[PDB]
Amino acid sequence: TQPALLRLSDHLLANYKKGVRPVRDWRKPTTVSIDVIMYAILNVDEKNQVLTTYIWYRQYWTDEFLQWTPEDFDNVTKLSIPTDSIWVPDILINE
Amino acid sequence: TQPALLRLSDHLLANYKKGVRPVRDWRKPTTVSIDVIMYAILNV
Amino acid sequence: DVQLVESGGGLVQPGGSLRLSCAYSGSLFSILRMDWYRQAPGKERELVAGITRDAAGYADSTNYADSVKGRFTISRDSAKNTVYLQMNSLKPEDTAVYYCNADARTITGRADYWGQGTQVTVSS
Ligand SMILES: *[C@@H]1O[C@H](CO)[C@@H](O[C@@H]2O[C@H](CO)[C@@H](O)[C@H](O)[C@H]2NC(C)=O)[C@H](O)[C@H]1NC(C)=O
Ligand SMILES: [Cl-]
Ligand SMILES: [Cl-]
Repeated sequence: TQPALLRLSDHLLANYKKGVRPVRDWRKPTTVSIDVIMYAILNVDEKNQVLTTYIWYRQYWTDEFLQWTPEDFDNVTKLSIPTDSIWVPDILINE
Repeated sequence: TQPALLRLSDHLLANYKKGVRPVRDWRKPTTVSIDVIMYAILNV
Repeated sequence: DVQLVESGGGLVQPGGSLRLSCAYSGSLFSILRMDWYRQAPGKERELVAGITRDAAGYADSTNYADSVKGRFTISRDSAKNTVYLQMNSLKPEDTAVYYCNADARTITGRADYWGQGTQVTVSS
């Protein structure tokens, strides 16, 4: 048909359960490549011994369920979809 | 079939009502073992 | 894995002009640097032109070899996903196979990618 990329949006997210980790083989681990950029050191607290900073953070991973072929989708490469509509890693900071 | 663990996640959470306490016998209490680690005393 | 496709190569008389196009494609990639290379029969690989964004994150910065210093001009179109090489006053010594080398970063990591290259023959 011809609604274009909207089709894609359906096709991927139709039965997609965002609770299960996106791997066809459960034994296969999902690798998250991360990136940290220091924007500013906001404040150091010498008394309470606590540092407050601002970071630009980048997360890259592989969603094995959200894969498709560019063809028969009008040669679409990438698609912008809501963050909270897909599985997301729970990476945090210990400090 | 072969969607793997995706099946499991469904099978468990299909009719799972998160409001009722998870016990087959209502007389049976749910025991919660807890653990506490002190990371920092922020302020007194 | 980003794929590169060269095009525009052909036969031209000396002193003429020819425009080469290199089209990149893939899934998730970031072209950090794009170089043009040429290889004459028997001769080594020669660096022709390159392009990379400046320290200021707006205007680009080109890099030319002493050979093609004045004749060649490398440009790009992010919208058309294609990097161009404008060859003016072609010499018979400029005759070679022109590849394009893209230093791109993917989910796998930072790596170099090469195209199939196009034949550029300058003869009378
Ligand atoms: C999607 O991309 C493919 C490849 O980039 C296009 O197919 C090319 O263009 C025409 C086909 O209409 C042919 O002359 C070329 O030889 C094809 N090349 C290859 C490598 O297949 C296709 O047309 C594009 N489709 C849309 C809708 O954009
Ligand atoms: Cl697989
Ligand atoms: Cl029981």
